[PDB]
Amino acid sequence: KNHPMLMNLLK
Amino acid sequence: KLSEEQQHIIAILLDAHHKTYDPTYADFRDFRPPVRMSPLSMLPHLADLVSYSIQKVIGFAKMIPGFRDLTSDDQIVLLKSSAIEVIMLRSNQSFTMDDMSWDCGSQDYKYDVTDVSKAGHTLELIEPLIKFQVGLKKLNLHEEEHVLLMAICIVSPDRPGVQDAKLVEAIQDRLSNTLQTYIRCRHPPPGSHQLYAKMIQKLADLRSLNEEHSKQYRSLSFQPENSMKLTPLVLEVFGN
Ligand SMILES: CCC(O)(CC)CS[C@@H](C)C1=CC[C@H]2/C(=C/C=C3C[C@@H](O)C(=CCO)[C@H](O)C3)CCC[C@]12C
Repeated sequence: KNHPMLMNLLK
Repeated sequence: KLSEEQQHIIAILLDAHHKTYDPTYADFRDFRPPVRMSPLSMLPHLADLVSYSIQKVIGFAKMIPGFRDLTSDDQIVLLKSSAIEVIMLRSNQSFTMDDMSWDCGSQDYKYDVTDVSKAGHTLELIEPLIKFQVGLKKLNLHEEEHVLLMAICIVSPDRPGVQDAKLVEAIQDRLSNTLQTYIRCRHPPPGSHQLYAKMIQKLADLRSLNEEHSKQYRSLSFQPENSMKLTPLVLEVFGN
């Protein structure tokens, strides 16, 4: 939640 | 005693590590230049180091057998809480006891106590962090045990906010058993003595270090002037 970049790096 | 699956898990984690840790430290030239004179003069440089390091830990985490089977939300929680711990662990590879500093290729990229001080941290963290590095180094882990410890650290069921802790616990256990069995077969005595128990204890030290780091991070991140010097990723993962 609220984690755009960490979500993107996890593919 | 090492099954085929466990020899596979170790092959995966070794490769995953080698693809996410460059021992030539070539990328360090991309980070903001380190300043040694000057309050928080090392903050911009080490902030970038950590931000870079968070990316690499994520790359390693994705390749941990079973990690993918988890929900994205549990993936997020595990990384967000383990990130600083895994960076402290993986940093042991550049840490030399010859002078108690992280030696990353050159003098400019060699970091010691005073450098961390000029990053905004007190001795209340720095001393036990070095103590940790020294105690971990003296274990002389096989690189196989090194990568297993980081994976086991990342997949901890007890992290606050985890949902399917059962699945997380089943991923970690399969990793624990792989480590325990590896120590028996591949790590000869006496260096294998209590080796697993001592490694798990390091996960305990990391919990304490994490707890202390967060405390000091919030104090530093409280002043927007310091928060500016960080990166968007570091802010997203370490909290806003
Ligand atoms: C700047 C403030 C902040 O709290 C948060 C952004 C970090 S300071 C302190 C807590 C800390 C932890 C890891 C330590 C260190 C890590 C060293 C690494 C070098 C290398 O081994 C490495 C990767 C090679 O690419 C690791 O990922 C990180 C040594 C210096 C000090 C470092 C950064």
